[PDB]
Amino acid sequence: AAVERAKATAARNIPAFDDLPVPADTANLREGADLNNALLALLPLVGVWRGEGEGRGPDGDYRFGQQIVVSHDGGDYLNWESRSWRLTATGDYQEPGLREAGFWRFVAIELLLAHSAGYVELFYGRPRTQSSWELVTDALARSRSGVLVGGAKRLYGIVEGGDLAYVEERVDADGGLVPHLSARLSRFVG
Amino acid sequence: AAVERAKATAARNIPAFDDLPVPADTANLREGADLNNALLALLPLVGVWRGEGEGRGPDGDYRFGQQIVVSHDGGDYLNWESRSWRLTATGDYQEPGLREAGFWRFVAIELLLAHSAGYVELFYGRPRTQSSWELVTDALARSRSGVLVGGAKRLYGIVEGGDLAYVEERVDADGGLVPHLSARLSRFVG
Repeated sequence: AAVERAKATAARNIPAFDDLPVPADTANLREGADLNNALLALLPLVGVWRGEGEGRGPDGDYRFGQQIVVSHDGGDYLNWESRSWRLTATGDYQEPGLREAGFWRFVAIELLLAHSAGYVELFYGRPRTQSSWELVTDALARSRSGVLVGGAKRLYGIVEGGDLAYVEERVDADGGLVPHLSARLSRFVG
Repeated sequence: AAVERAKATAARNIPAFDDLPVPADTANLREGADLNNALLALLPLVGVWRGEGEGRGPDGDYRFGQQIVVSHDGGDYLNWESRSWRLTATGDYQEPGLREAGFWRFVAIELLLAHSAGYVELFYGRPRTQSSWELVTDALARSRSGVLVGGAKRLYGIVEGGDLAYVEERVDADGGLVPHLSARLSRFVG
């Protein structure tokens, strides 16, 4: 079953224009531009990931679904996009959730993000193993209508079976990092 | 000829996954989720734009090609991606150029960006007409390996024939805004 799943995802790639003079974005390291040497520590992230997660809100815990797309065009960065959506307690689609887009660079890890909710964020961090990474917020800036937020720590890692798991903690008013989000996503592409 | 071009681009949309519970990203206001009412001032931007531009560098002026993708998923923001590439003086593909990704919001205009070169940027501004917009940098933050840059002013507008044109100025050391980039892009989608 595990060998077949890998075969299925290895045959896929993201939808992309094939008609530009620059390389098409690829989320499958079997296709497209060579991965830049700077990025080898991040190699397991490349792909499309889909699954569900759990968050801690004002009204208790809640469920969400999510897709993360991690691609590259042969440059010294990874393209990153995450889209989430709220699920009811019973697992039904409720409404759209948060979206973010940006880039990973490795040169120490940097994650540069814009958020649809109306702020930008810079994360800095380090690999913990060949397939796990830790990042912490170093800068935040919002637009006038943007949400008010605090710094975070994100821990990402490939877990047994190949899924991408993560935990995001946020700083509380009292300065302590507390649980905020967690998710485990199955590979869909790559 | 102009009616036929509009017909050609109106029949197209961006490559996108069609299998998620959230709406597929659309760069064609004839297809997909309703455009959020907050975004009507920005409506002419939605689409895929392709063309060439000119920049001012250390060694004189240079040419580049560019694609900008402006889409939405029914939320109160536009998705934005720009990819550029250097051209030789004679118009030949030279090497990849800069990439940025983020979101426009309208609620005053906000443009929130991550840049592949290693920084995040917040722009704030205002519509000048139904089809032109002005934005100025309010925040910049870089990663350790990121490029050193200064604030900019961007002016975007739809010009006669329907092309998207823009000018980007940067602040010089002496505090003056000077020409930096300009481009005129034809609609490819929408």
